[PDB]
Amino acid sequence: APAEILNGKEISAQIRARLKNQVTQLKEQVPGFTPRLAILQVGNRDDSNLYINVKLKAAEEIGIKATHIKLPRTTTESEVMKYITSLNEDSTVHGFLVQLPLDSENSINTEEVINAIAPEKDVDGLTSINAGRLARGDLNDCFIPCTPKGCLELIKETGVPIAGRHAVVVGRSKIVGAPMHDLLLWNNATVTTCHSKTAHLDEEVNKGDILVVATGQPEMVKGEWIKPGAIVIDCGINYVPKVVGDVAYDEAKERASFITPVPGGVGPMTVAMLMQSTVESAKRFLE
Amino acid sequence: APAEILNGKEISAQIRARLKNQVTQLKEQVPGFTPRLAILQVGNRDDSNLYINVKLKAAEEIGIKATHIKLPRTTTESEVMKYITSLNEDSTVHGFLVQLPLDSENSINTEEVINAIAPEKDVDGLTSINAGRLARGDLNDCFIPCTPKGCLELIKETGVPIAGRHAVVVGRSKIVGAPMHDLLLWNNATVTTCHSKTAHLDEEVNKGDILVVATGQPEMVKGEWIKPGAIVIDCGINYVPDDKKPNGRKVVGDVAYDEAKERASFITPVPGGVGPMTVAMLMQSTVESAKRFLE
Ligand SMILES: NC(=O)c1ccc[n+]([C@@H]2O[C@H](COP(=O)([O-])OP(=O)(O)OC[C@H]3O[C@@H](n4cnc5c(N)ncnc54)[C@H](OP(=O)(O)O)[C@@H]3O)[C@@H](O)[C@H]2O)c1
Ligand SMILES: NC(=O)c1ccc[n+]([C@@H]2O[C@H](COP(=O)([O-])OP(=O)(O)OC[C@H]3O[C@@H](n4cnc5c(N)ncnc54)[C@H](OP(=O)(O)O)[C@@H]3O)[C@@H](O)[C@H]2O)c1
Ligand SMILES: Nc1nc2c(c(=O)[nH]1)N1C(=O)N(c3ccc(C(=O)N[C@@H](CCC(=O)O)C(=O)O)cc3)C[C@H]1CN2
Repeated sequence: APAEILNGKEISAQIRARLKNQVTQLKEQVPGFTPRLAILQVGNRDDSNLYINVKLKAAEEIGIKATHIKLPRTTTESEVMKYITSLNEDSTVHGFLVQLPLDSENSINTEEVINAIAPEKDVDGLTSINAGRLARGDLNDCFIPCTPKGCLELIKETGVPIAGRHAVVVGRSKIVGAPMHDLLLWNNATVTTCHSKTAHLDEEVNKGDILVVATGQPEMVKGEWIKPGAIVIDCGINYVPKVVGDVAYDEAKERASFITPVPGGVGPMTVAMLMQSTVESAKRFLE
Repeated sequence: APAEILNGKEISAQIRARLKNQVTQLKEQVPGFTPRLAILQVGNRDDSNLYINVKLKAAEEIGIKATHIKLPRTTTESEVMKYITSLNEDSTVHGFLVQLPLDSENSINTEEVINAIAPEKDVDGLTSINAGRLARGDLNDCFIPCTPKGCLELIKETGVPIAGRHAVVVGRSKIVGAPMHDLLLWNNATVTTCHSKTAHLDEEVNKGDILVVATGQPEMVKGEWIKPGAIVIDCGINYVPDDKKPNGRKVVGDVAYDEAKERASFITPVPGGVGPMTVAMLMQSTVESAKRFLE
C-alpha cells in the first residue's frame, strides 16, 4: 500500500556529482576558468540566511565560485539596482540571483529589480523575458525557475511519461505555481491551475494523474483528494508543532504511486537546478 | 433555452464609439495631445494591405493619429530593426505594431524583430517581455493580444462573473490560446488548457463553465461536449465552399454552432462573434498606451 518515495536527497546528489564532473572538465579544457554564481540578499532573514548557505555549500562542492553579497535592511531600490547593474557588467560572473523575499524597511518593487537582471545571467528564471519565453513554449533559450525545474525532474524519475496526462497545479506564484503550469503544458500534459478562489478544490485535485502542490498552507491537500495512482509533488516547507509539506503525507502516500517527502523532496532539487542553470550560463559564456 | 447570442458586431461598435468619446475628452482636457499608433509593414501583401486599411480607418474615426510605414520587399533585417528602434525612441508614438507576416526577398528573423519592440508600445502584445508580464499577473498595465482581449470582453458582456468558474481553453498558441489562459487565470477562474495531445478532449470540454476554443479545426468541438449553461467563445475562422452564399464561401467556427447553441447560455456566432472585436481591441490597447504616457 505505500507509494514509492521520490528521494530528492539522493537524486540531487546524483545531479551534483554529475555537474562536479562537468565543472572539473571545463577547468581541464580551459585552465583557470571558474564558473561563478553571485547571490544578492537584502536584509538578514534567518530562513534566507539558511537557504543561501545551502546554495553556497552545493556550489563549492561542484567547483563553482559562489559570492554572497548581504545588504542591510536600510537599503533602497536605487542601491539594489546599482548592485544588479554591477553584476550585469562584471564579466567574471556568469549567473546571479536576488534571494526573496527582500527584507528592507523601504518599499522596493521586486519585479523592477528582478527585471533589471541581465537575462543571460538570470539563473532563477524570474525575469519577464524568461517567464515570457517559458509561458509561450520557447524552451530552447530561457532559464526555467529552479523549483519547477526540480519538480519536472522528480516527475521524470518515475519513468511515467507526461504527454496526455491530466496534471493539476495547486498554486500560481511567479516562483513556483505559474512556471510549473507552463513546464507541464509544454511537456504535453493537460494542465489545470488552482488557487485560493478555486471552488471545490478537492474534486479538482482528484482529477490529477500528476499533482504539484505549492500553496504554503500546512497539509491542506488531504489524501482522500488524491487520485489513486497519482504522482504527488509537494513543494511545501511549513513549520508546525517539525517540517511538513502542503500535502497530508501519511494519508496521501496510501493513495499515490509516487510522492515527494518533506523534507528531502523538492527542496534539495531546487538547489541542484540552480547549480545546473549556473553551469549552463558558464558554458554559454565560453562562446 | 436557446443561447443568448453575443453580437460582436454591435459590441465592437459600442466600444469604438466609446473610445472616440474618450479620445475627444483627452484632447479637451490636455490640449495639443494626440494619441498615436504606428503600423510598420514590410512588402506589399494584398491581405496585409487590406487589414492595415481597416486598422487605420478605425483609428482615424476614433481620433487616433495613425501612421503607416510601408517598406519595400528589398528591405533587410538591419533596416527593419532601425525603424523599430526609431519608433521605440519617437516619444510622440504611444503604440506600434509590426504587421505579419513580413514580405521581403531577404531572410528576416520575425522573432528578433518583434522582440526589439519596446514593451511599453507593444500594442499587439506579442513581445516575450509583455507575454511574461501577462503570464505572471500584471494586467493593470500590460498589453493583451487583441483576439484574447476581445474574448475576455465578450465573456464580461454576459454579466456572469468569472471568479471560481472552471474555464477551459482549447488551444495554447502565442496569438490566442496561451494569452487566453492568462487572462482567465488572472480573473480568478480555474483554468484547464487543452491541445492536440489532450486525451478525452470531449470530457475535458464538458467541465467548462467558460469555454474558449481556438484550434483551427472546423466545427470539431461538438454540441454534445458543451456543458449545459456554459459561455462558449469561438475564435475559429475556417472557410468552407458554399454556392448558397454571396461570395461562394461560408465561415464556420471551431465549434459546431447550431448544436452548441442549444446547450450553452451565451455563445459567439461565426462570423459576427470574436472577429469584429479584434480591431476595436487594438484601438483600446492604443488608448491605454496613450493614457499611461499622459502620466
Ligand atoms: N522547495 C522549494 O524550493 C520552495 C520554493 C519556493 C516556495 N516554497 C514553499 O512552497 C509553499 C508555497 O510557495 P510559493 O512561493 O508558491 O507561495 P505564495 O506566493 O505564498 O503563493 C501560494 C499560492 O497558493 C495558493 N493558495 C493559498 N491558499 C490556497 C487555498 N486555500 N486553496 C488553493 N490554493 C491556495 C495561492 O493562491 P492566490 O494566488 O489566489 O493567493 C497562491 O497562488 C510555501 O510553503 C513555501 O515555503 C518552496
Ligand atoms: N478573428 C481573428 O482575428 C483571429 C485571430 C487569430 C486567430 N484566429 C483564429 O483562431 C483559430 C486558432 O488560431 P491560432 O492562431 O490559435 O492557431 P494555431 O497557431 O494553429 O494553434 C492552434 C492550437 O489548437 C491546437 N489544436 C489543433 N488541433 C487540435 C485538436 N484536434 N484538439 C485540440 N487542440 C487542437 C493546437 O495544438 P498544439 O499546441 O498541440 O499544436 C494549437 O495549440 C483559427 O481559426 C484562427 O484563424 C482568429
Ligand atoms: N528568488 C528566490 N527566492 C527563493 C528561492 C529561490 O529559489 N529563489 N527559494 C529557495 O532556494 N528555497 C529553498 C528551499 C529549500 C532548500 C533546502 O535545501 N531544503 C531542503 C533540505 C533537503 C535535504 O538535504 O534533505 C528541504 O526543504 O527538504 C533550499 C532552498 C526556498 C525559496 C525561498 N526564496
